[PDB]
Amino acid sequence: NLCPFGEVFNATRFASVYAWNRKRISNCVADYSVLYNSASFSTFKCYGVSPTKLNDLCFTNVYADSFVIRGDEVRQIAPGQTGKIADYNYKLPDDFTGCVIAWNSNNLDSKVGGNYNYLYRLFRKSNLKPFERDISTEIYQAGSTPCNGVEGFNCYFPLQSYGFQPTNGVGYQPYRVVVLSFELLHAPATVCGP
Amino acid sequence: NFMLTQPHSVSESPGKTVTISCTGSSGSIASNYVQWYQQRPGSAPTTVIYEDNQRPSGVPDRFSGSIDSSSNSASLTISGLRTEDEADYYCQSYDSGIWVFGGGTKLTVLGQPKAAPSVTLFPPSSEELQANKATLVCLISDFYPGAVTVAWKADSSPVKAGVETTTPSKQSNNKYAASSYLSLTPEQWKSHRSYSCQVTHEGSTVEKTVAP
Amino acid sequence: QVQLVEWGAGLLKPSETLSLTCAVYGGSFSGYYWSWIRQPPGKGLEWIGLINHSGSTNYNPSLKSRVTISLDTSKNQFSLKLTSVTAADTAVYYCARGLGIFGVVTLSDVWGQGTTVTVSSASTKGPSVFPLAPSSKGGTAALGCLVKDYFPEPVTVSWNSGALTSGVHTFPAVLQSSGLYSLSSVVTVPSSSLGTQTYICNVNHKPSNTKVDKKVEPK
Ligand SMILES: *[C@@H]1O[C@H](CO)[C@@H](O)[C@H](O)[C@H]1NC(C)=O
Repeated sequence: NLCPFGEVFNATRFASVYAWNRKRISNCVADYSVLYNSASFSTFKCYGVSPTKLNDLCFTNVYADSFVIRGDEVRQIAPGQTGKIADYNYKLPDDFTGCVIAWNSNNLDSKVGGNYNYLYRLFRKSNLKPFERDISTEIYQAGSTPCNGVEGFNCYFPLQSYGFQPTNGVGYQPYRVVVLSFELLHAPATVCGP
Repeated sequence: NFMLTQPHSVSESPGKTVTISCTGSSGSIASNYVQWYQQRPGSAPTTVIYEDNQRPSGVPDRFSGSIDSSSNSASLTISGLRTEDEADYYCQSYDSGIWVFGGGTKLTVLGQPKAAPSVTLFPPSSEELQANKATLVCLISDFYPGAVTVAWKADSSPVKAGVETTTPSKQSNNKYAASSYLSLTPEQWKSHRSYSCQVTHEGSTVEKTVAP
Repeated sequence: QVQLVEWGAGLLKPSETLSLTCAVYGGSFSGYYWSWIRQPPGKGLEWIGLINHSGSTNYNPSLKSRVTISLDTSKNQFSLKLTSVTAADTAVYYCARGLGIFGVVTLSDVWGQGTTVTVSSASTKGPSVFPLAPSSKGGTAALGCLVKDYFPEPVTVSWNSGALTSGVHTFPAVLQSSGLYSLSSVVTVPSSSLGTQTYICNVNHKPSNTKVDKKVEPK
């Protein structure tokens, strides 16, 4: 029984970062030889595990989180980082053990005139904890006058829209990010290499 | 389009410590893993460091690697320098899945006193100019360590057109010698008022000039 | 213990096709990526491409248009094809085994010893010798001779039929864009003996059995 990485890499659609999708991988054998995206990753870095050893290491669970941010934000998908994506959208713990993978998807997530389906949280009352998801839509109160659900002066809707035109600078182009987590928590191993 | 640039040469006495920097440009070095190769002359490269700082089985722990994100740099450090360590060192990473190598750094473990190069610049011969050709010849001899860089200047202006330098070769007295040849057209030779050969050895640069 | 060798071709003419084979002894191609790496003489390393057990490839864009890597699980071999060959394709060609994930090779553990491939369209030419004369007579003026455009190597140089041996330094050769070589030999003598003693350089290019003797004088 094979690990379903193909639906993580070859997925037609990707979640927005505030609503980041998590796939759970268990009870399979992992074929790590496949050249996903013709191995055309702008970022490829693990923390804790060695990619060299993964073919003969076993795990209890592999969690696969995926989303879309812009190019100069990928720097934040790493342990101990701060910024809008790390504070308000997707936070990695300082003790992260797993891989961050990212590629430029300007060819997919950019429209003439702009793709506006991808969102990110611009305001939040406090920073996210590691692996927290926040799908709230409450008007954010940026002043002293309370906001009773009305957008306006000092009253902001917390999600904003990435505007992905194919002519943007590369730092403003859409990137697909996959974040693999390798867990080994006092339980039987279900995910191994061949 | 990510560039990895390393120093051309680094040298140190045995038993001391040396480091070989490898700076990235047009991107961030921390986004991909850095591998370090050692290449002893006449053999294939072997890995000494992989994944920024891991040593393959059998590599002494006195090879160590490090990343300095403040300056977009990786660094190979070799401590307790032995003469077996003399080689070219290549750092290697990725640009969107394609391997990117560095220039290579030639590490000389000093086993001889340090000698500065002797450079002699000859102008094109009057005989060669009558065969509708013009070759400037830069002869550098008797230097240790065996590593140099050469830059040609035409009227105080960088020239990389017809320049072709050699790889330093070991002489009979155990010092090194190398050559550089700037191929010109006889008109280009007379059209300027001065051509120069600048040789860089260790950190000192010596220059010699000629005119028609 | 796993071991690699590459072989084939070696002497090529421009436009021809490079073909190399790499044989793997002591393992199989499973869970390893298999690359070709090349190194032009005196220059650095350049990754050509890789191939995995399934047969998928990823190529360097600098060569993609003209390069093919192919697998043969049956003979335990993989191959390189480089078409429309140029002199810039002269290098030492290595096959190497790799380790990693999803096409990113994070450790290349075993390499072959390497095969050289020379691309040239040069025939046996004899040297054309020119004099390198000294300038205005620190007390020791240097005069030499330039040995241009010969093939193949080597060229031996002596000075005054061997008697002159003091400052003689005969340097190594450049390979120019024509595919031919250029040498040089210098002698540093005192400025006083520049009107008194005749200095002659003796060139020998045993391949074409060309011997030249030329005198070098000032001005
Ligand atoms: C999706 O997967 C297939 C193999 O199952 C692969 O050949 C293809 O390149 C992938 N990407 C697509 C269809 O965009």
